[PDB]
Amino acid sequence: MFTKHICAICGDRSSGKHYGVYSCEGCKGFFKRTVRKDLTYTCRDNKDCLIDKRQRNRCQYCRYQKCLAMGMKREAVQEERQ
Amino acid sequence: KHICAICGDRSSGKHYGVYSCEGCKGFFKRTVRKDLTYTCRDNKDCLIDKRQRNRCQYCRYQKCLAMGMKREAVQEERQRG
DNA sequence: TGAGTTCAAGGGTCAAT
DNA sequence: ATTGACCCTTGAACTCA
Ligand SMILES: [Cl-]
Ligand SMILES: [Cl-]
Ligand SMILES: [Cl-]
Ligand SMILES: [Cl-]
Ligand SMILES: [Mg+2]
Ligand SMILES: [Mg+2]
Ligand SMILES: [Mg+2]
Ligand SMILES: [Mg+2]
Ligand SMILES: [Mg+2]
Ligand SMILES: [Mg+2]
Ligand SMILES: [Mg+2]
Ligand SMILES: [Zn+2]
Ligand SMILES: [Zn+2]
Ligand SMILES: [Zn+2]
Ligand SMILES: [Zn+2]
Repeated sequence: MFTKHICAICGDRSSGKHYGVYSCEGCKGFFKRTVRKDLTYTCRDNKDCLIDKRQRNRCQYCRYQKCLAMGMKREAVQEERQ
Repeated sequence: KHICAICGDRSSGKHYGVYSCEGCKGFFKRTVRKDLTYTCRDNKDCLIDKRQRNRCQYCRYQKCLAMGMKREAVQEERQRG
């Protein structure tokens, strides 16, 4: 299940790739929501916040940049289903 | 549709492992986040119900713990907004 | 495997105190 | 300062091809 994979973004356990990157269900859901709602975030610190399991929700801006930096593809996010 | 296990007020679901109201939830969260220590004015046996719950923070906290609330379920503070 | 989904239980806000 | 009614986000667990 979540045996041989680690989230490239936050280090949490991973069941496989999502949007092109080995990632956890947290980072997958976060990236999907960000892309679908076309959200913009702001870092109130130095735009280099630590992204690990405990801290990944502290700064949405930095979490999102890391999703991109590790390879997440926005084009892989499909349209909501009606 | 439950009742808060701490003060007997009306519950909005489980919070930090226990059925509890928005009051007791926010109280526990704040206590844990700021790592506050309270002191009881009397015998550490203060009644904790809907109307008295704010009269002794020490006793309110000890009842939170005694009913099962988990410090570890309180997360790191998130950014302002 | 990797798209999709849901909603309980995390979060924050801010008028009232 | 703290409280709590009210609203927003997260992510474990599930379906579908
Ligand atoms: Cl990867
Ligand atoms: Cl005190
Ligand atoms: Cl008090
Ligand atoms: Cl959460
Ligand atoms: Mg996790
Ligand atoms: Mg996968
Ligand atoms: Mg996760
Ligand atoms: Mg990328
Ligand atoms: Mg909760
Ligand atoms: Mg409270
Ligand atoms: Mg949201
Ligand atoms: Zn992750
Ligand atoms: Zn940041
Ligand atoms: Zn309560
Ligand atoms: Zn007391």
